[PDB]
Amino acid sequence: TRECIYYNANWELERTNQSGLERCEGEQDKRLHCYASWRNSSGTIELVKKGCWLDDFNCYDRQECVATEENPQVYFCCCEGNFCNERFTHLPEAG
Amino acid sequence: TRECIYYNANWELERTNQSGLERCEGEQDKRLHCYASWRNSSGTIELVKKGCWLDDFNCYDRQECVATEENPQVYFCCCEGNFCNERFTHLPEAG
Amino acid sequence: QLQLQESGPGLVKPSETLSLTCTVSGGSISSSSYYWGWIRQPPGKGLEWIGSISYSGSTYYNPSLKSRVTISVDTSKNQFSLKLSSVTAADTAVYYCARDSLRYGMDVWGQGTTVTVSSASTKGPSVFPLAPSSKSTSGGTAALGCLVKDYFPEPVTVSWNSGALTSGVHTFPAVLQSSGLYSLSSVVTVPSSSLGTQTYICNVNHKPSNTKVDKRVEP
Amino acid sequence: QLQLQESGPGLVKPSETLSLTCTVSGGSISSSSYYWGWIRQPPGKGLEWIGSISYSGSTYYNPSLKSRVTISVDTSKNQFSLKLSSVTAADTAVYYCARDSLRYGMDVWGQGTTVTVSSASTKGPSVFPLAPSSKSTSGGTAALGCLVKDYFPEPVTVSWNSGALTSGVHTFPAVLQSSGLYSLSSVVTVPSSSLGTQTYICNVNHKPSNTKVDKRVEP
Amino acid sequence: DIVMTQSPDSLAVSLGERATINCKSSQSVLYSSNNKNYLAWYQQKPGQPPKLLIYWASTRESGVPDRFSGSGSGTDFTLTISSLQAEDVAVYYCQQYALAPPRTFGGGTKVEIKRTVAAPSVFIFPPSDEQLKSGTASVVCLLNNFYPREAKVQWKVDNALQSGNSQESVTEQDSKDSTYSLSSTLTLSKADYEKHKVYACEVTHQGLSSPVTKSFNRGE
Amino acid sequence: DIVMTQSPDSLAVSLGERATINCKSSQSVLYSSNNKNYLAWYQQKPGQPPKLLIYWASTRESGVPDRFSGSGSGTDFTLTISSLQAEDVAVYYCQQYALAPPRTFGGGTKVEIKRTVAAPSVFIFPPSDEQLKSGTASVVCLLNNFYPREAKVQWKVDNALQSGNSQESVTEQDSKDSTYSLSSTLTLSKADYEKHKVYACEVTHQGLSSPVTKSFNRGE
Amino acid sequence: ALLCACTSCLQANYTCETDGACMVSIFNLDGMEHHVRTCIPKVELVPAGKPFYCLSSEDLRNTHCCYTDYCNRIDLRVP
Amino acid sequence: ALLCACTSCLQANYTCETDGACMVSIFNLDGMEHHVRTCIPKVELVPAGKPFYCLSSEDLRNTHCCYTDYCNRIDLRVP
Amino acid sequence: GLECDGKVNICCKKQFFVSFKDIGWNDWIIAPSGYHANYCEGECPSHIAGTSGSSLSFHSTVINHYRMRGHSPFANLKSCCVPTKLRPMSMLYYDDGQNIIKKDIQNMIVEECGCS
Amino acid sequence: GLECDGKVNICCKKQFFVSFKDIGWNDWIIAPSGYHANYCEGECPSHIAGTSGSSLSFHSTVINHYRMRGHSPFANLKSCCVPTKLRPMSMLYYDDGQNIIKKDIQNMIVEECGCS
Ligand SMILES: *[C@@H]1O[C@H](CO)[C@@H](O[C@@H]2O[C@H](CO)[C@@H](O[C@H]3O[C@H](CO[C@H]4O[C@H](CO[C@@H]5O[C@H](CO)[C@@H](O)[C@H](O)[C@H]5NC(C)=O)[C@@H](O)[C@H](O)[C@@H]4O)[C@@H](O)[C@H](O[C@H]4O[C@H](CO)[C@@H](O)[C@H](O)[C@@H]4O)[C@@H]3O)[C@H](O)[C@H]2NC(C)=O)[C@H](O)[C@H]1NC(C)=O
Ligand SMILES: *[C@@H]1O[C@H](CO)[C@@H](O[C@@H]2O[C@H](CO)[C@@H](O[C@H]3O[C@H](CO[C@H]4O[C@H](CO[C@@H]5O[C@H](CO)[C@@H](O)[C@H](O)[C@H]5NC(C)=O)[C@@H](O)[C@H](O)[C@@H]4O)[C@@H](O)[C@H](O[C@H]4O[C@H](CO)[C@@H](O)[C@H](O)[C@@H]4O)[C@@H]3O)[C@H](O)[C@H]2NC(C)=O)[C@H](O)[C@H]1NC(C)=O
Ligand SMILES: *[C@@H]1O[C@H](CO)[C@@H](O)[C@H](O)[C@H]1NC(C)=O
Ligand SMILES: *[C@@H]1O[C@H](CO)[C@@H](O)[C@H](O)[C@H]1NC(C)=O
Repeated sequence: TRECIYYNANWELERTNQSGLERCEGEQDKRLHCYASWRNSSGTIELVKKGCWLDDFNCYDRQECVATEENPQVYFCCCEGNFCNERFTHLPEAG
Repeated sequence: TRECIYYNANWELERTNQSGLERCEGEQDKRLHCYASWRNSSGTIELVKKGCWLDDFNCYDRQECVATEENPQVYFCCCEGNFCNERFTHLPEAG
Repeated sequence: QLQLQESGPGLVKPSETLSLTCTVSGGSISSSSYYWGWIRQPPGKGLEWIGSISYSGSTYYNPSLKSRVTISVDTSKNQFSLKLSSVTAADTAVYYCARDSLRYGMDVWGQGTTVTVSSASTKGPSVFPLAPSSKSTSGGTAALGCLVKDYFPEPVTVSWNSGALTSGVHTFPAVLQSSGLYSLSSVVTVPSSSLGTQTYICNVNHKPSNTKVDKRVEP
Repeated sequence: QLQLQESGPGLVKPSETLSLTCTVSGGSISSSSYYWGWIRQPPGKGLEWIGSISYSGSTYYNPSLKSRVTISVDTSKNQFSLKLSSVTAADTAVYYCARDSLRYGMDVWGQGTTVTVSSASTKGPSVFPLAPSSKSTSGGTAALGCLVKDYFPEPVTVSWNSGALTSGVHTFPAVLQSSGLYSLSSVVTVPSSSLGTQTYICNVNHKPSNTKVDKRVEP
Repeated sequence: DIVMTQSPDSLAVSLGERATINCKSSQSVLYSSNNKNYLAWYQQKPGQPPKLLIYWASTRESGVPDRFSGSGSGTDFTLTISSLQAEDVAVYYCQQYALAPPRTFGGGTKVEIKRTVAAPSVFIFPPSDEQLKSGTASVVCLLNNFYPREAKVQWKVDNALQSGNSQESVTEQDSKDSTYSLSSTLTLSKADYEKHKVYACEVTHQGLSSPVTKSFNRGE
Repeated sequence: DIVMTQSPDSLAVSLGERATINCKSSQSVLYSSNNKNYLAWYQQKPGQPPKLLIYWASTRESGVPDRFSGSGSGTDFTLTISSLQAEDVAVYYCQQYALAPPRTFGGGTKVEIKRTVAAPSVFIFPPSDEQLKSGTASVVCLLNNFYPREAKVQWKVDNALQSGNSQESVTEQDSKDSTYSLSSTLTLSKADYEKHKVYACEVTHQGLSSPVTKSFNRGE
Repeated sequence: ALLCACTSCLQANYTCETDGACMVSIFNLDGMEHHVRTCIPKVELVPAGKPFYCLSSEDLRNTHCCYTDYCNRIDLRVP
Repeated sequence: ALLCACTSCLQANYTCETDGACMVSIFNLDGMEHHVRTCIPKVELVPAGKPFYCLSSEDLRNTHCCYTDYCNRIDLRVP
Repeated sequence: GLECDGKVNICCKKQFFVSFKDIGWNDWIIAPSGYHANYCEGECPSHIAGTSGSSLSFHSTVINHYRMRGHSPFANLKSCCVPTKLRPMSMLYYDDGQNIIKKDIQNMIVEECGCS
Repeated sequence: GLECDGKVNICCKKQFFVSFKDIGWNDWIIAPSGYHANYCEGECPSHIAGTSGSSLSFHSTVINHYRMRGHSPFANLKSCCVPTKLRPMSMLYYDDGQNIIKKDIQNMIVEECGCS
């Protein structure tokens, strides 16, 4: 009942499909999420991975995929919604 | 690799085969055994059940199915060997 | 803030090929979306989906035009292009680029480019003043404007006082004169009292000829 | 100690049916085994498996005789019977009942019954003394015996001093006389010295006629 | 190819009253996600691209007022404007964004306002001197803010009716006062323009007690 | 139907020496139980049923001495008597007790002993008085414990050779001294028996320097 | 499914649904203590006949496993 | 399969066979203590890359996971 | 099993969130920052040990039967409060080749507790 | 895990045979008289807890990492010695209808121990 976007930059080495759609597998109770991971080289965006992610309170009830981490090496977000990893943005924690 | 004799007196009520051969299911390590259970009404022998029995030190290395119990209501024996439940006898513990 | 901009020729010869390009600001083409699409709308007609693409190059097209449509993707310059071969007069339309999203619909749209398929060549317009009369009601309202004449193809955009005048502006539709050239007029209603103090300028832009004019109107 | 005993007619008319029954002592038919079988051996021939049965009545037969063989099972009286229809002269054999075991082989056997297929009827034997001679070597050995004559069918068992004399006993095979009747002899070697003190008796048993005799032999 | 069909083609509703547009699809656009109803509604005004109004056939996009409500399921859907306002005059479209992709749009339904009677403001503009220098002349007549759209313009050069010559262009309904406006260009040769003296523009509309003439003589 | 075949048919081996019997089956009688070799060997002596000697083609039944050893696998098996003893003279059989049931037996192999030369003990027995009362007469001759089995008995009634008349029966090898024994019954009518006087039994065997005659006259 | 009295279902208004059995058990531990009533699902009724979770000890444990609805009671000599 | 030094295989002459990795780990617990060398099968090497049973703590735990045979050593400053 | 509270000190599942930072795993774990770990805390007296919902093995029940009638040596052996059900958890990390790998790891989240 | 001995008092599987007679189950269990039960006994210090062979959950390992660098509140929470592997066992009994039934029962024999 939950579907995400798939991406693997190491598509050739791992002999996996580069990009596409992924049907998730969870449980009757288990909430499912979509993850997205990328790089930011002072503006330029380099993709890393995208796909299914398991029940995590860090992703609970978050409609949008937003990286809350400030100035990290590998930017990451997760969200709870069908294809919500379609796009991502960065916005640090207010604090 | 281990086979026993099967018997169920409640064959009709349980809708199972009355007597026959039974192929046991164990494990690579698991020793398998055959069991036999009957009644003795002052000489007359009434069968109860026969079949596979799991790893039990009480049955370890016993080639023959002998009831060691003295004057019980339901006589029982177990043995370690293919079709060793073919026949049974009663002989109490020397003590 | 995501912004999309189309770029390309407003005029295309018949039987040739049309090429346009969508540039993206606010976000990248890899982040900010998966599919990016192209839509077209002929004059006084409904919208038609052309195709869409992904940041990998996963291409999907409309069945009616799979023959000639070709979408490109350039991860470096935040662009995605459209190429349609063997053009006909039915391909005269306004072309838009949009963010084709799975959840939601066509989220963001570009302002579109008017592509005309013709054998004729570009012509720049001549701007004239539609002066407010000396006979206009002293205590009432008066009218003035700009006649933007003889151009091809379309379009032309008129603004007044560089966007700081909008209350009363009526930029009329164009008409095709017997010559095969367009004539458009834009007028503004204003009080007679303001004529002596305020100064009015109409900004005109005909992009297929890089014609940009700022005409002052006065009695 | 498990013991098996066959019971049934030693004589059977041709084309009729033969019935035997195995009774079990020492154990029951439910305990003490699973399969219980029947074997047959014609005179001077090899053994042939007839069939076998279980305490449930699971019956298995020899392919050559599946036509006429029928095994029964009686959990109450520790018995299992054999019935073979349309008998022929080839069915003249010694019949045994045995404990047919999965592990091990034919564990225990009965002593067997000699079944003869004939139109003739039973006849009891006449026992005669083969007296030790007056001319026998005084310091040496002497011989005596019993001539068991005119009987049908077989067999006859001879013992001496009710089983307490075996050293030197030779119970010879029977011969079929021209009359169609059997003559057997059993003799014993003994010292001459013992003749004056010891008394010798030959016990004779022809079971198909309930003939049992104990004959004293002396000069 | 999930075909979309819209109804009606146009609407004329007095301001304040409700408006209702229907969209029927050739295949139920539901999905096992339970979010189902993969439909969108857009509002397009003349010069602008379509502006997304509602997605999921039910939920609104930010900034869109409560007066817009999406509805329906399966194959039949509806867009409803509880209280039509002047700024809502546009052409509305429906689209299916179902995964299987012949991404189809609806026909479009133009909503309009039913307003009170308004008479036009008539203005006439002689030809520019630079235009006269170029050898051609264009006299313009402007009928500003009137309702309904039915209006007639007549040209008179020295009291001679001009059949042919003139071209008219009318704007669409103003997002504020819900009125229309028209321009007429009478084109002449410079020599012909210089031959005659009085140039008149006679307008016939309902808001006028009798037809209105705005004229001028060539000398000023 | 797993056919069994035994070899040879008979054996003559001096006491102390080894004996070897082979049994070949028409299908390998092995089983995934690893116990495999579902074969049995039995010993049958004349009056008795077969006595189980070895099962699993290898393992012995209680009481059976070490001089008996079973061997082989698959289709070919063997029974070996390391040192043949006098009490081992019997017919040995092999049987397959494989689960699939045409339960087949072998042919049988009779083992015998090769012994030293032994001369017989000759005895003659006139007819019983009760037998004579019944009208018939039977004169018996007994050749006790001799080896080998080749022997000839001749009857002489008043020095007249009796061809026909007599019937012979020989026992099997004694489980102790490994010898044979023979009985001859000469049958006569009471009248013929009373006519003649001297009844003789003349025996020819190797152990005898010359033939041996045991006789008697009717009067005592 | 089968409903029973539940002592730990404070929120659910003291009731549980199981495909198995209703259980009540009084424990007189060395140091007094008290008792409990709960639901035992079908999977935990092992062995098939006399299940482990339904056995009473001669002294110190009284257990009852019933199958009708809301069948959890007490049998003390009522004051 | 792969053989390693085993401190608990006293009978097997101090050696174990695993389809996975050889492990050695020195623990300087608060109260001194000592270390251990053992075998970790393929199934227990989770996560795939840096397995949990192969992680060293900055202080108090030094672990090494090798894949060649009999590769369990010490690296103290030898006296 | 049950969930902990103030004055409820019997074998229960106690809420807890771990943060990898505290154990220095941020050096190789890109995500998550921490996860819903939960832990098992409490006592297992003879009146709850080996019973339904608050026990794992049918073995713990037979041992509890010995403990009940104070038989040797289980009378002195305390039954422990331990996890009975676990759940897998998602992780993104750098392997010992410093490549970026994502894996779903088993038996990381405590879901229910019981007695031994 | 490991097996117990004299002076070996760390979390181990300790040999034991139970007899149903001692807990009065002979009233309904026809056979066996008793079985190879075995039990888990010992301590789980920080140098063995959460490690390979002497631990169940990958959860116990992360908790042990907290315990190692004495962080709250796991520094005071002792890891317990508990069963990690179990085996089924055969039984012949009288159901509550007094019929004779034989069943093979799971998780009755302790095979290995570990830390929580
Ligand atoms: C990859 O690389 C980097 C991550 O390091 C990311 O780059 C950022 O991308 C932003 C877009 O998402 C981009 O936009 C920022 O500015 C606009 C407009 O801001 C206006 O003001 C700035 C400068 O003045 C700032 O004003 C604020 C007060 O409002 C003050 O607090 C700051 O200190 C001022 N900074 C400086 C310097 O003077 C002008 O330059 C600009 O032209 C505008 O007038 C905002 O719309 C963006 O969003 C939000 O920010 C404002 C504050 O600026 C908030 O008030 C609003 O809520 C608003 O929504 C954004 O701030 C940045 O330039 C850029 N930042 C950095 C650090 O690089 C990129 O997004 C990464 N991508 C991914 C996918 O990871
Ligand atoms: C179902 O029902 C019952 C269970 O309650 C079982 O019935 C038993 O079956 C036995 C066969 O397995 C059976 O046989 C016994 O006797 C024979 C022969 O014994 C000789 O002596 C007895 C009596 O004298 C006894 O002598 C011994 C000294 O040797 C002395 O200690 C006793 O006190 C004496 N008892 C009495 C009474 O005086 C004679 O009656 C008989 O005729 C014999 O001469 C044995 O071969 C049996 O086996 C073993 O027993 C002897 C001792 O008797 C041992 O020395 C040997 O090792 C020998 O192998 C057996 O003892 C019983 O009569 C009978 N017993 C009972 C209690 O009922 C039956 O087996 C059950 N079946 C199943 C399937 O459960
Ligand atoms: C990957 O490719 C195979 C073969 O084309 C396909 O069956 C599979 O569904 C694809 N999976 C993804 C996630 O793209
Ligand atoms: C019981 O009967 C069925 C059907 O005849 C058969 O398939 C099965 O193998 C039998 N099992 C036993 C143990 O006899």
